[PDB]
Formats: sequence, C-alpha cells, structure tokens
Amino acid sequence: QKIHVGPGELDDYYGFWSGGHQGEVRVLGVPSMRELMRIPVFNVDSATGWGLTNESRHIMGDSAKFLNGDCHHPHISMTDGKYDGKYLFINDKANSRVARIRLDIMKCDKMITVPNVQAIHGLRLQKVPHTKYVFANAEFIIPHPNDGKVFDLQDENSYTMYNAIDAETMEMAFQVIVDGNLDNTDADYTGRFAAATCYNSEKAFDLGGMMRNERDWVVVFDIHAVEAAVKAGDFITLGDSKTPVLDGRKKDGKDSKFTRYVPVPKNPHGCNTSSDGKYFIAAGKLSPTCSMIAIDKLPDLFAGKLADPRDVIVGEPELGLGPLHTTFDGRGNAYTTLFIDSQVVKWNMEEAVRAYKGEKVNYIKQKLDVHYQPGHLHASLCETNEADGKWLVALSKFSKDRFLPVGPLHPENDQLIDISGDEMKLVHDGPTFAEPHDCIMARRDQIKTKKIWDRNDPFFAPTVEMAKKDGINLDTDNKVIRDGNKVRVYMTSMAPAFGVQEFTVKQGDEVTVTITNIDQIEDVSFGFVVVNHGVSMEISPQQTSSITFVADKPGLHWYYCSWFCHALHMEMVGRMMVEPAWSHPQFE
Amino acid sequence: VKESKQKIHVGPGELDDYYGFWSGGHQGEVRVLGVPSMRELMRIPVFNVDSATGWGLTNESRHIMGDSAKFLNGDCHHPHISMTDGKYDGKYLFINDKANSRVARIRLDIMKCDKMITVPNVQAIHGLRLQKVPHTKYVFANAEFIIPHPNDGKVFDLQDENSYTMYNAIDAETMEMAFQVIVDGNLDNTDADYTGRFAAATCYNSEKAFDLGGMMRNERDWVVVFDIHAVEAAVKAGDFITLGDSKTPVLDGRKKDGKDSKFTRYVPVPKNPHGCNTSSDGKYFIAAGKLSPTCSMIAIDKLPDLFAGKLADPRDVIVGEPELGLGPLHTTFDGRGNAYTTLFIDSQVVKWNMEEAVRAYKGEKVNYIKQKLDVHYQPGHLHASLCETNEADGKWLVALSKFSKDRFLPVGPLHPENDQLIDISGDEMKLVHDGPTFAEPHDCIMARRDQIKTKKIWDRNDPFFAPTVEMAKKDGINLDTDNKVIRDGNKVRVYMTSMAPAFGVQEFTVKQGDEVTVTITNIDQIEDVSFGFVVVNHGVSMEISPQQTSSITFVADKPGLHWYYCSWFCHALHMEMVGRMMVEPA
Ligand code: CUZ
Ligand code: CUZ
Ligand code: CUA
Ligand code: CUA
Ligand SMILES: [Ca+2]
Ligand SMILES: [Ca+2]
Ligand SMILES: [Cl-]
Ligand SMILES: [Cl-]
Ligand SMILES: [K+]
Ligand SMILES: [K+]
Ligand code: NA
Ligand code: NA
Repeated sequence: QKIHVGPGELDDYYGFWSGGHQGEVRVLGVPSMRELMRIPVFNVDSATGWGLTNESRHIMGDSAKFLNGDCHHPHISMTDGKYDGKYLFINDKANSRVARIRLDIMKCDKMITVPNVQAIHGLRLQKVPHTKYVFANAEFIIPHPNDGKVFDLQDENSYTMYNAIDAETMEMAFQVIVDGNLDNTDADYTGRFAAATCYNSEKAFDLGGMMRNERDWVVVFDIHAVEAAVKAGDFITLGDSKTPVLDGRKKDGKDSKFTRYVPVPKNPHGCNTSSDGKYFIAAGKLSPTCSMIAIDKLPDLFAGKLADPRDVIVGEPELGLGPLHTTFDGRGNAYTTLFIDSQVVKWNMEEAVRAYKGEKVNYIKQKLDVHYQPGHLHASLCETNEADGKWLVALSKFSKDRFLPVGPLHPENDQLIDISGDEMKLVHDGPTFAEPHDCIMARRDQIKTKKIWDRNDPFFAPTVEMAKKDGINLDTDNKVIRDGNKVRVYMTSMAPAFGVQEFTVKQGDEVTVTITNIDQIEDVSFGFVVVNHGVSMEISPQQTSSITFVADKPGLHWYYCSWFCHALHMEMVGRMMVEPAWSHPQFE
Repeated sequence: VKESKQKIHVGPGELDDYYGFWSGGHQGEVRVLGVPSMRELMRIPVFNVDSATGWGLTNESRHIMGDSAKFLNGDCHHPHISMTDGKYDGKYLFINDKANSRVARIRLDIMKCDKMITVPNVQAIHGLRLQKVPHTKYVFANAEFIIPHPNDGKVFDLQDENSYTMYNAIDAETMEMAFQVIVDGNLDNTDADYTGRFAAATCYNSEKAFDLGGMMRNERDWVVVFDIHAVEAAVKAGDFITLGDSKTPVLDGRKKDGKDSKFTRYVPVPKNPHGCNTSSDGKYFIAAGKLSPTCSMIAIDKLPDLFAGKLADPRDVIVGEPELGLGPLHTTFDGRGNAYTTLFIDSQVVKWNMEEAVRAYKGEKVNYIKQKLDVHYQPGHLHASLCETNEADGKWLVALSKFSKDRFLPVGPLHPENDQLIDISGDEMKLVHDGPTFAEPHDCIMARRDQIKTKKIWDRNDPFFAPTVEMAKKDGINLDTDNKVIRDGNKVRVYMTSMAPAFGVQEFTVKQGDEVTVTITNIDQIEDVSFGFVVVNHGVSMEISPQQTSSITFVADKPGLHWYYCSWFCHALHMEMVGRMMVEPA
C-alpha cells in the first residue's frame, strides 16, 4: 500500500475532518494527509467571506451573529448502506446547530439551530434505505420551558432530547424526550433502529454525581414507532417550535413505545454500528470494556420477548483503560481507542461474543501504541457495508514531543495506520489544529465535484431574485442602482478587470456590491476587498456573490481583487468615492 | 559535482529540521509548518477571528487589536523574522494586512500575535520587510494605493498635488510609528540593505493612474531608494510635518520640479516591477521585471555616491539587467552566488549566477542561466532557506504557485495554492513535494530549528494578559488562587482557577441583561494540558493554556439555565468538565 503521494500523483481517498473548536470542515487527501481545502461552516472566513457575504448569512440565519462553533462529527449521506456522495453533515456543540455541506460545490448550503435544546454533540446518519434522517444528540439537560423560574435538573420538566432532522429539507422532523442525557449515536442497516450513549443517567451537574451509577445505558429508538406516532398525531410541541415532540422517558418503570434502555457501564461514550450491521458497539470509557448490543435481538426487546434489557448484550470484552471509540475493517475485527492506555486495540467481534458465553478465547489480536491519548478513530468506509479495511486514522489529543515545539498550545496528532494486513502499521503522524474529533474517508470515485458554478445554483438564488427586482441581468449588467440611502452595485468581472471600476455614494449609504464571475475557465477565482471597511469575499467562475457594508467614511476608498488571478492581478482594482455628510441633507 | 539528494520524509517520531512561517493570505492568520515534511504544526490567529482560541472574542486579543477588532478579515502576504547582525534572532515575526491597513507582530516564544497597528493616513499595507543591520530597529511597510490628503471627500483626483502614498517605518520594539516618507508613484515590495542606511521599494504606478492601461503606460517605473540615515537626521532635527491627527513625523520624498529629496532617489526600472529582494551577500537590490522579462540589479555599494551627487544618472547604480524569461516576479538566494527567480508566465523557477549577470551587462559573452525548473503553475513568491540573512544556506526552496489545476484531487470551484518544495542543495534544483495550501499564502519564511525557542508553559507575568492581571488587581483578586464572583451593578466579573477536569467555579447566577466577564486561569504546569471555555448558544469560546489567564465578556441576554463546558480535550473526564450559568428573569 503506497504511503507517499509524489508530485503529480493524486491521493486515493478524500478525508473530511471536523475542525473542532475552530468550527470549519477540512478536506484532506489520504494517504498524503495534506489539507486540500477548508470549508467554512460555523467560523467566519476572511478569504471567501463566509459569515460576511449576504449568501452565507442567509444560510446561517439568525445564528450569523455567532463567530464560533465546535464541530466533532462529520458524516456522508448514504443510499442502501453505501456513501452516495451528496451531502456531508456536521454538528455544532457550541451554538446547538447542524450544518449541511453540498459535496459537489464543497460549501455549507444549509444550517439549522435545533430548537429547545442545548449543545448538539453526537450526530450520525440513517443508512437504509438511504439518509432520510440526520440523527443528532443534545448533550445537556435543561428546563422546559427554560425561562429562569426552574433550574433543577431533577424537575420533571428538565430533560434533553434526541433530534431527527430531514436530511433533504434540513428542517426538524421530530424530537424524542429521553431520560438521562445523550453523548454519541449511530443507526442500524434497516432504518428501524438508532441508538445513543448516555453518561448522565444521574441527571447531575457535578463530577461525582455524573459518575455515581455503576451503569448508565445506551438508549435505543424504534424509529418506526416514532414515525407512527407522528403520522397519528400523537405528539406535543414545545414553545414556538412546531417540531413533533415524543416522550421517550420511562414512567414509573414502564417503557415508552419509542425507547428501550440497555444498562451499559460506565459513562459510556462511543456508539458505533458494525459494518456487518450486527451490533451497536458502545465504548465503556470509565469501564475498561465495550458492550455489544445485538441489533437482531432489538425487535424482540421491543416486543417484550426478553426478560431483561441486558439480554440484548451479547458481548462485553475487557479491552483496556479508557475505551472511547470503535471502528471496523470489514473482516470481522473491531478497532477501539484506549484513551488512558494510549493505544488502539484490535479485536475480533465474534470471538468476544463467544467469550461472553464463557468459551475462554483470546479475542484481542494486537495493541498499537499511539501518541497520545486517542479519542475517535476511523477506518476507511467503516460506516458502510463496503468497509474496505485499508486505512485507519486515530485522532489523539496530546502530541507532546511528536512535532517541533510551537509554544504552550500544541497540535493534535492524527495518525494514519495501515490495517490492510493482520498487523497494524503506524505510517504517518499528521499534526492538526483545534482538535479534530472525528473524520470520515471516501474513495476518490465516491465524490464528484463541479469545477464551475451553475447559474441557477440555490446557493445564490436569493441574490438572483433581488437582482431581478432591480431589473438586473447578472450575466451582463454593470449598473449602480440607487434607492434612498441604499446603493446596490451590480457588476460582471473577468480577469483582470472589475466590470464597475468606480462608483460614488453619500456618507452613511448602505452599499451592497454584487459581483458575477462571468468567465468559464476553471481555477480563475476573483476576490473583492474594500480597504479599511472589513469587506472581503470570493467570486469563483460563474458564481454570483454579494456583500453589504456602510460607507461610513468620506473620501476615496480603494477596492481590489484579493485572489491572484492574472499577471495583472495587482492592477485589478476600483474606487468607491464617498461624498461627505456635510455636503448632503442632515439627519440626527 | 554535487548532487541534490536531501531526505524529505519525516517519519513518526522524527522531527522537522526547519520551521516555516506561512502567510495565511486572504484568510488572515499565520501558519507554522515543519520543513521538509511541509505539515502544518500550528495556526496563529492575527487578522482572522479564531473560534478555537477566542482570538477576536477575548478581552486580551481585542485589546491588542484595538479599534480594528471590529474587522473580521485581513489579507496577509509577507511574513518576516527579526534580525540581529543580519541573522535571524528568533524574537518576532511581522506581517502585513492589505485589507485593513495594518502591521502585526507575533512573539515567537509564545506563537501569538502580541501587538498590532493600523498605519495612519494610508490605504493597503502590502510590501513589508525588516531592517537587517545592526538589527531590526524598523519594520518597513509599503502602502500600495494613492489617496487624497486629507481624504475628507472634497478631492478625489489622484493627480492632485496632495494625493500620494507613503513609505512607512514602524518601531519594531514599541510597535508605534517611527516615520513616513511621501513618495511619487506607488509602492509594491520592499527590502533593506546590510548596513541600516538604505532601503528600497519597487513602484508600479509611477503613472498615478487608476486604470489598467494607464498603470502600464511607462516603459519604466522605478525602485525608490531611501536614505534612512537622512530621514532619521531630519526627524531628530524636527524637520518634518504631521498629517491629520497622527503625531507620526512625515518627510517629503517626492521629486520637486525635478530636484531630488535628500531622502530618496528614483532608479528607473522596467516594467511595473514587482519583487524587491536584497541578495544575501549584501551586494544588490534585485527588482523583478514582471512586464519586462528581466531583473534589474542595483549595486548597493554605489548608493552613497548616488545620494552624494557623484553619479551622472540614477541608472548608473544598475549593474545588471539579465534576461530570464516571461513574467519575473520574485528572487531568492542560495548563499552560493546564485539567484532563483519565479517566471509567472513561463511557469518556472530560473537559477542564475549574479556575478555572471553583472559581467554580461558589461558586454561579456557569458551564460549566467544555470537551469529552469517547471513548476505547477504560475509561481508568485519563492523563498530559499535563510535567504534574508548572511547565513543563507542553499538547502531548501519553496515556490508558491497560484494555479494548482490538476495537481491535487478536485475539491469544487475553489482550488488550493501549490507550494512546491525544491531541493537546491546541489547543482540541480529537484522538485520533491507539492504542498496544497488554503487562501493563497503569498510568501513564507524558513528558520532553522535552533533559531526558534518557544515556551512550554506561560509566564504568569506575560504582557499578553497583563491588562487582565491589572483588572484582577483592582478587584482584589489573586488569579493563582481565587474562585470568586464580583458584582458591580449590572456587571458581573467571575474569576476562577482551573485544573483538569474541573472549572474552579462550576456555577454562578446573574440577572438577565447583566454584562458577564469570565476570567479563567489554568493553574496546572503539565505541558499540553490546555482548557477551553464555551458558553452554549452565547457565541463565547476561548483557550486557556497552562499558566495562562484568559478572559471574555458577553451579555446574559437569555433567562434560564445555560451550560458552559471545556472545549479542549484535557482529561478522561473531559465531557464532564462543565458548569452552569443561571440567569434570573425580570
Ligand atoms: Cu465530541 S466526542 Cu469522543 Cu466525538 Cu470528540
Ligand atoms: Cu502581496 S504580492 Cu507577489 Cu507579495 Cu503575494
Ligand atoms: Cu482578479 Cu487577482
Ligand atoms: Cu477541560 Cu476538556
Ligand atoms: Ca453516569
Ligand atoms: Ca507603471
Ligand atoms: Cl461514536
Ligand atoms: Cl519581494
Ligand atoms: K490537544
Ligand atoms: K489560487
Ligand atoms: Na436554515
Ligand atoms: Na497597538
């Protein structure tokens, strides 16, 4: 297996890395581990103007006021248990959002703030028959309503909820109230079941309280039952949200129709569906184990055919200190991070199942030292029934001495490991910023990108509609539209000239500049920066982009093209002339 | 005969040999890479807002940014490392912001931006380089765009006698302005000599035009040379004016009725020249011809004669003008007597011998071109290791190319830059690595591993958060021990220590509408155990690394229970490192 990608060679896989607390998504080539692109999502990107432009702020909605995000869990949409390459979805734990990235243009095209919850952490996708739902955990228990009268986590109206988003519309589909809380989540290969770990069955707020119980659980959702209750109208709504809310809590020991709680030790974390569809595998964290839930025993669990919820556990291998996450090679082996022992443990799922029945067998095949304190790990295609067992990335939280010193803040160490053979081979240490938690790989042929925008792309269709109200044809026009104290500049552009190279406004006018890159040559992107006004955006081939700012300073103000586009790039500039307020009518 | 055959693979457990400091381009940060692996080790926020560390949100960062904290963007090109006696001293890195007209300083011991200045009375700080000798007393910065003075909206004419741009000198150590020099034309790139007396800058808009054709009309623009000693003498004598409300001394470096300033000389150079690069032997300012397929070599040791009026023609300081290829943009040096120049149009790096170029200019038939290496594609800047110092070591070359085309997997309509690593240690340049990068770093700078010394943990007396220590002192707080909530009208100031896996203050209560400042001190001393602080659904996020104090201010505008949590995985019980803010309604 080739490890190094030389000049002129291409990588074999795309990697989509979470940006962690930095808030973006990063596209890597694998196995080179080089970063090919950054996709802004919850961060504000100076380069493309994401968070500044009108198109991006429209997608972000009211949450455009936040300049931060905290993303952990990138996942690719699937059809019949295989990636279909349409969308990447990712969480925001900081401001409680889910974002969608369109993989043909490699941009965030939709974003939603999940209502009546705090902190979207775990996130994964329905696999079968396709990604109808995005499943997202809200991690923190809060009051309902959260109006400041009640703060007690033990109140009967304090809880968190499991969240289903319609992947295509990016509107809420339903929410399920649960006991305890929600950490990570995964889905089966039938569409009936999803599952989530809980570490706060105690509903505590202090460290000791959250570790009190010997077992928490993974909660299992019967999605068929949830859908059935929604269609029957058997649900409530919270606050001003129209999202159907179903009650998945136990009441006086009787189970809900929507949920079953499988006791699992202890403050469990990772929740990973095996690629053969057989198991939800929960990482025991404070317990030195993983718990294997047999997915084919869940219908019987939901039909009272089992005496004890633990009867759906068919394995609980002891693996090492601090199990956090598990991935799969498609050959019947699982790979689990041990945070405390600082290792990846490779183990055979069917032998662990046999040892659980007493048959003394050594299911542990290898322990590889990683550097250091691994969190998530990811094997290529692990989330599909095409898991190919080639590459493994372990994403470790302390890099210590593995890279040159760069001051008190250290990079993370995402290590590429060869798993095509019986023996795990550490091949590359990849330093990364801001703590990617997880990542996802896709074959090169699973991703199909556009090299030039379509003119009807929904990403800027609202801007096209605005332009139409002014009588503008964006493909041809270079016009300055005036409307009271608003000025709307529309221009085409082609290297190395802006189609409108000067315009004049009054001091205090609100200026919108809309630019259409009317060339069709791949890689010839333009920028637009207004000096000393905090204005910057990208305009790639056939894109329309727009940005709005106040001309608060009299005098002449240069704008220029920021993206090197031509040998005359330094010369692709223009001038905004601002007439002073004392020369125009005076308002208070 | 010597071959180029350095190893490029840095395997697991091995370390890079050089630091690389990449400009973040239009994205606004500075990036620390390891060389030769070309892996990004760290990102240093400067003009961008960084969600992860809180740069742009925290009180410490917004203090450093001053009023320009209102801007969420920057546009970087030119990172440079401070020097002593013409060698990197590892103290500071400086970088420009073309978008909002700033210069930033990064402290290389903590890898943070610690000072920032908006250059007064100019637009668009682009070219930037450092004094070399006797040390980096000044940062030299080019303002690219001609503007009216004053720029009050009465006059828009760039041909008006009070429309001009200025060369800028910033005191490297205080990060206050030292002086400005009005010039004719405009300013593109700049460099300094190896004595401290001279600096030079290319100009492309000697025409003072605003249109593309008008800017290319002159067969020759110039490199303007500055007699910094003469500027300093005039400032010491009080012979200067000031502009607007800035106290910065302003000297007039324009020609008047054909008579030279004592501060400047204008050396005619073809054509819209771009790069302006000092050879590592101190002999030449080398201007890259761009629209002219040449570079022009100015003999620095002729400049004293030029300013003393001993030369008949400013062209007499030109001692070479080699023809190299189409679209020369930038030049760097191996320390062995070769220069390496990017050809943007031909898409090559050309290696050429400077002394042979000089003899060729005298009419001697000698081939000074040694090799042309195809690069991929359209190179802008290039940088050989230690090239800006008299220790230029001729080992590594990076060419930063603007069109990557098919060199990487497709990723949509926007493509990465291609920063290509080239082995120059031997007689033949060898291309060894294609490094994709985001948002167009324009230029980069390398330093030996042993030239950079970083802190493993913060100093409690660090200036970076000294204003916060002072706030704490006014409240009677000992940041190393205290976990206290100070109430001051509708202001609430929470102070806490933190140790893994627990915030020192795990709950506090405020009134809806209160303005909340949370100050956190990471009181452990284990390297690499950083904490975060995020307030859910309030847009609040920041880093607190070991022994650091960080603070952030936000208004509690939502009644109810609002969780906060530690964003930096710091401990097996990281998920449980949380707290509650309780907000009472009216
Ligand atoms: Cu958010 S948790 Cu193991 Cu995923 Cu990192
Ligand atoms: Cu700013 S320009 Cu050739 Cu330096 Cu990139
Ligand atoms: Cu348009 Cu550079
Ligand atoms: Cu403190 Cu994670
Ligand atoms: Ca628990
Ligand atoms: Ca010119
Ligand atoms: Cl997981
Ligand atoms: Cl230069
Ligand atoms: K870390
Ligand atoms: K580019
Ligand atoms: Na939305
Ligand atoms: Na300052």
